[PDB]
Amino acid sequence: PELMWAPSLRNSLRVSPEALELAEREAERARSERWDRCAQVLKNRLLRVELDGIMRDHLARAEEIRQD
Amino acid sequence: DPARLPRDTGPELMWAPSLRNSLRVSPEALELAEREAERARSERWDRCAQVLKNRLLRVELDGIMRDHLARAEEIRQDLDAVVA
Amino acid sequence: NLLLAFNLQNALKVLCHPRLHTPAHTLNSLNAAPAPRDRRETYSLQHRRPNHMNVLVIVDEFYDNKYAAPVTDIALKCGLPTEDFLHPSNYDLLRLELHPLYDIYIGRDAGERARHRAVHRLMVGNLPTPLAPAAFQEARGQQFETATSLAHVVDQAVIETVQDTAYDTAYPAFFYVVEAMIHGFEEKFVMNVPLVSLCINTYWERSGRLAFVNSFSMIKFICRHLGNNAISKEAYSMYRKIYGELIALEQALMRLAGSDVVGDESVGQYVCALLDPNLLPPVAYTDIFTHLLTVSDRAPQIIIGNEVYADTLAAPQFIERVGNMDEMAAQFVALYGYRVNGDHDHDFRLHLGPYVDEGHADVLEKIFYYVFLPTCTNAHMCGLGVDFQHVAQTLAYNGPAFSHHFTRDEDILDNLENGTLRDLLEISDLRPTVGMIRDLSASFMTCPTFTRAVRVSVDNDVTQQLAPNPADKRTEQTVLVNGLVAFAFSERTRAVTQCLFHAIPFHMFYGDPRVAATMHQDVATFVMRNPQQRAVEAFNRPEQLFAEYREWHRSPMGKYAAECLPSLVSISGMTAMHIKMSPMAYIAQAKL
Amino acid sequence: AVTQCLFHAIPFHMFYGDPRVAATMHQDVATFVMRNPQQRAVEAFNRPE
Amino acid sequence: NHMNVLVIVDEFYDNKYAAPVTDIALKCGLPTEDFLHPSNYDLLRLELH
Amino acid sequence: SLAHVVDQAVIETVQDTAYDTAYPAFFYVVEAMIHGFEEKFVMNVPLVSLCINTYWERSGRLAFVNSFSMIKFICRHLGNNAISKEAYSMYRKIYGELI
Amino acid sequence: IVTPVTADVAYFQKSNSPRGRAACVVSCENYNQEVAEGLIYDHSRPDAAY
Amino acid sequence: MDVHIDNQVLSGLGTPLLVHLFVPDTVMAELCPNRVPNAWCQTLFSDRTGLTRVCRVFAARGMLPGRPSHRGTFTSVPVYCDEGLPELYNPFHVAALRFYDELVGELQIYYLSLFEGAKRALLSRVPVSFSKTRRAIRESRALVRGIAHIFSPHALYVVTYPELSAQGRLHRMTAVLGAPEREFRFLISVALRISASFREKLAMQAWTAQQEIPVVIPTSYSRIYKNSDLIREAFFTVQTRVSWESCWVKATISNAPDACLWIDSHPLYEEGASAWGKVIDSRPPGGLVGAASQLVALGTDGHCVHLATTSDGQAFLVLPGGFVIKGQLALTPEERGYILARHGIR
Amino acid sequence: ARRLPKPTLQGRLEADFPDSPLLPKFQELNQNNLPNDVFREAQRSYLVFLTSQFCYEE
Amino acid sequence: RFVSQLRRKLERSTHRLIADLERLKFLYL
Repeated sequence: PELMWAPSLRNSLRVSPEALELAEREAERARSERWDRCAQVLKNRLLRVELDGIMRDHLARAEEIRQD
Repeated sequence: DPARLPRDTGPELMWAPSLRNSLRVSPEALELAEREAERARSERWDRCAQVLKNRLLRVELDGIMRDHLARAEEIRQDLDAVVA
Repeated sequence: NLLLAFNLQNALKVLCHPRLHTPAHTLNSLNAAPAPRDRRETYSLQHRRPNHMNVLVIVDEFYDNKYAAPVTDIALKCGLPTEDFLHPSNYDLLRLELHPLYDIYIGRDAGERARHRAVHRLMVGNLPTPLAPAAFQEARGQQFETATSLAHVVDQAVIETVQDTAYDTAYPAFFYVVEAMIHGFEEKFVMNVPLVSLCINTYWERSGRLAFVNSFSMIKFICRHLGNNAISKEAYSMYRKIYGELIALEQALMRLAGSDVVGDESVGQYVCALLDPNLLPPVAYTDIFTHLLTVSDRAPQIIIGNEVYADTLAAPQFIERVGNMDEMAAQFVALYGYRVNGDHDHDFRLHLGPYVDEGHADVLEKIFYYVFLPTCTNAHMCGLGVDFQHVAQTLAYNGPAFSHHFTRDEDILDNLENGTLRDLLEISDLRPTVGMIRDLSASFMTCPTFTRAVRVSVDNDVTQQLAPNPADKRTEQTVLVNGLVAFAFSERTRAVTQCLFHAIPFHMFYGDPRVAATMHQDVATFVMRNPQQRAVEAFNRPEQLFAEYREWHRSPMGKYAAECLPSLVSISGMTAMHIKMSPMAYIAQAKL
Repeated sequence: AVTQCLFHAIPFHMFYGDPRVAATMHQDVATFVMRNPQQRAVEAFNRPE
Repeated sequence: NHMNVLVIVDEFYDNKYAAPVTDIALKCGLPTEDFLHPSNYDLLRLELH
Repeated sequence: SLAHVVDQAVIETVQDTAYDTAYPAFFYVVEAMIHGFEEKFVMNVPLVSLCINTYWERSGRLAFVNSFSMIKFICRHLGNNAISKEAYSMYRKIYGELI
Repeated sequence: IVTPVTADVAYFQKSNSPRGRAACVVSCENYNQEVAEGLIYDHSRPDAAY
Repeated sequence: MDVHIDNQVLSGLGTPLLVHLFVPDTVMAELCPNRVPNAWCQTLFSDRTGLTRVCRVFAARGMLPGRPSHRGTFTSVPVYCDEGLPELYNPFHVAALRFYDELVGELQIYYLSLFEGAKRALLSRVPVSFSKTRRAIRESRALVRGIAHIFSPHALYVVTYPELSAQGRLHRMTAVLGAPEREFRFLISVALRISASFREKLAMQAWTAQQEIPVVIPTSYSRIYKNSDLIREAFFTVQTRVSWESCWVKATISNAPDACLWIDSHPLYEEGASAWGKVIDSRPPGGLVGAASQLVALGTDGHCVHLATTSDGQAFLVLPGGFVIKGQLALTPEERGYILARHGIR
Repeated sequence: ARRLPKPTLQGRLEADFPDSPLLPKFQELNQNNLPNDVFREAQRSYLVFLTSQFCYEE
Repeated sequence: RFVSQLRRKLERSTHRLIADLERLKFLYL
């Protein structure tokens, strides 16, 4: 049939001494990519809301045009 | 040193095999999720590459958008010296 | 011993309470159960949002060498009759079906407690075929037809000839490229009027039946224009009758809505879902997108590749109109530069035309794409997608149209080279002269570049916004922008148009594998390995493209559409099953 | 679009005050039927006072 | 107060939002089963000859 | 809920096709040459349209319904006015009935 | 008395008042005109039998 | 229009200036589902990180805007940050709100997204509430405007109207980066030191499972999980994009309230944003046998990797398959005080 | 990620028609900043864009 | 007095062209 390992506290994981050092470096190279994408799209939204400030200030400066 | 066994059900003492002490693993769905997430990771590998060229070209377009008002400002400020 | 009557309307003193409609007690019962249902689904629960924009990569990634082919529980319901549904073999299905307006699913145990999440059945066509079979639906439609005292002015002959239109494998793909070039613009059709005057004439001569019924705006232009004796009278008569059935059926639905208003707005958008403007027609050439942001008191979200577009104050940021072609003469080369030097992946811009403020409530297109063409032709068409640069290189790098000194009124077959237009015109066998192909070349100044798909995300109306999961109150829907929909292909068509068209099975009525496997040789092997997927009810469709649970039209609608015999009773049943299941819908139903 | 310089729809009767034919003629009733879509019926459609 | 017929119809449809229905069209579009019900008492209160 | 697109006259005509004692043997030699794949078929298109169309007129019955591959071709490669409309309609009905 | 042409014949096969509303007046309380006039004339409430 | 005159007269102690807001009902659906909350203001800085005092904000839900364009709840943002003269603004500057009815969900908001929208908009006696007198006469549509929200790409509606010299000095205010940067890199620093603790604990031990939690496991576990398949333990650090919902800091704030546990759950390889910071009880008479049942049900979750944090300064990682890797928690108390001040009171 | 494959479009139409008035409006693109094939299909697309311009203008 | 019309419609047109160029930026990104 199908056999299952019995629950005991001497059961071993498949031993991993070497697969964790490259692991967190790949993790850091991925998360810097994600954080740079998030900050890029964040600054995209920030320039979008910052540009409407100068559009409002242009329409505020245009008052002096309206009597000239 | 482990041991091997088919089945049992419903214990009270903890370290006894059961049907609730089995981790519920579906191999094909996990392989499918693992493969599609490897491809999402492989797309995430190639994302922050060439927005620097977009930064230089956006510096170019804000330059050419400032130069137009730089052209307009002194021309608009020379058409006020004919009034005398 | 008096004969006390019991109608429906006496039962609306208890069929209009909200406690029929709030599933919060039901989900608090199903989540507090000591045992959940063991078999899980995880196929099309949530429309995950695509980061890219082109729809060819989504289709070609969803179907390369795919082995595990799941099926949803909704297609598991409507694939069997009443009796075996109530048999105790299917307790794993009857653990979920427990409310007539809510098909509760279990989802996944990704977190800690796999919660029974419940999406809402909007229309009465979402009832599973076991609990409401096809005969009940069409007999209900027969009650509906004498309820509104409808005058069904189409015979049987128009229905069967438009049925074997779609069931013709030898449909000329030149009609597809003509539609892809015109794509629903009035001033564009005023160019190509004597073209289609030749096309549908030689098709009516070819095989008796008619063509170009695979687009609403095309046959709308056929009825509006072109009655000037260019086609034979019997060919124009089918188009005019098809245009007449829709306006008669809409007058029937507006009779069913009655003369009542809520607040100040009328009640037609609450009882029937066709008069609901928040339902969108599945082909969007024109602007409609700003319109339903302006007319809907509910708050919709036009999701174009994880871009929300929640307000029309930042409206020109997401979408630009092309307007009339004579405005853009200062922007022709600028549009060509945006064509070539614009990275269209990670480009969230939509190229459309104007919103024509027509007297048909963006609803004549809705009724024709949702009641007629899926039922006269048994939902046996798939949405294809075109690349306009490729059809432009098809239609203008040829010999005689480029020279402009080869004259107009001559044959085009003798003097063109053996390009894709050559073998595209062989199997079609029509003879459009030079010059009337020139405006087909000339439209490319103002056509867009791609067939983008937008998954619109409208919220439900006020009657059924009672789900406890606030992101599950809304009902998503997809719509293939700027592409027509296409009937059956041959392999000869695919051998000459594998560089031209790509299929997108995006809708319930319009995702059909028996047609999409012909023109796309990735699903042709996907159905070769899993042959049970060939029914329209159970076919796999991309969850990043089309969410099967979160949809206005579930699987039983397609099951009824694929098994109804095409006739008048089936049409009346199909417009009878588009009625929503609101309490107001119950009131306007028991009035009639 | 041709005869909007030639004609004007006058809904004036019960038999001859059909709204769904006036929308092919008069543009203003064609936008009026959009705000009150129940009045495309010949019974209830508001006619000039 | 005049002769012309275009200005009467055009004055009637400019921005016609509040376009209510009269009673005799409201009594008109109901079948018999709802009309005798006490839902439409406001119609049965004024229909008595 | 299968829908027979084929009516009685199509089955009648193919029955009279099979029962016709004078079936022209040139059809069998064309079937011998045009075997299987389609590249050999597309180099004989007006040939088979000729020998089909003159059999739609010498009699009222059709032909080339003996091999499935010719039906699979003719529904998918012909119908572009190489043949008669009324002869093509029968083959299209047969191939639609099969699917 | 005049009647509409859509009255139920099953109403006429049984004994009732010649109007439509039954006069369930003894059920209405003694010396109380408001509930009586509400049962016999005011049509917010339906017929006492139907 | 009640919560604005509520908090306007209230926060006069710790705030000079008060800004009023709307919050739509779509923008916080991913924050807390099923409408479970119904606040607390703590605006941290961009480069002047430190710690600041807290201010309470009152609010209401279920009451509808005068705009029918969207229909949502009521909030308001206090501003008290600028030293001395308030004429300067801090640009690129977060302002945290803790919207709650019983502390679930956070609200991060900018000073640019607030103020750019604000500019874009514009036999004795009882004394009257003075500031409510001018809101009833306004009643206009131009007071509310649509602001593209930066944290979540949606609309956030502000309300302001020409009240008085406090809101009159607001619309003239301008001035001449790193407010969203510091918290994320601080999370990655404590995550890297915890993963380094796990690395050195697996190094000083034999690189072996002690299997603290008992599960039965099949013999093909070295097949359906591949050899040394710690790719989930690999990309664990990118997946923790949240922290104050995550259980890791939840044990540190739980020091102020002995045998307690908090559990994070991350899926086996990207099944979705599973959960963060659930509770394992030992106080009520459900007892340690109920804790053991919830713990073994945690351990038998074959497609979710769990991370366990204790109150006493210990960290644990739970492999799916019952394998446990021990670890330390010992962090410098500066970050501890920074965290408990970031949530609440020391 | 990818697009449709390219149609046939055999030969050259610039090297066949010397009587095209659009021939001066063609050679305003550069060769050395890109490889041969993308430049070839770019001349294809620019030619058919000019043909569309001439067709709409006539 | 013709100096208050042509230069004024000039600066109005340039004040619209700068909004057109900001819209061209929003076309770009």
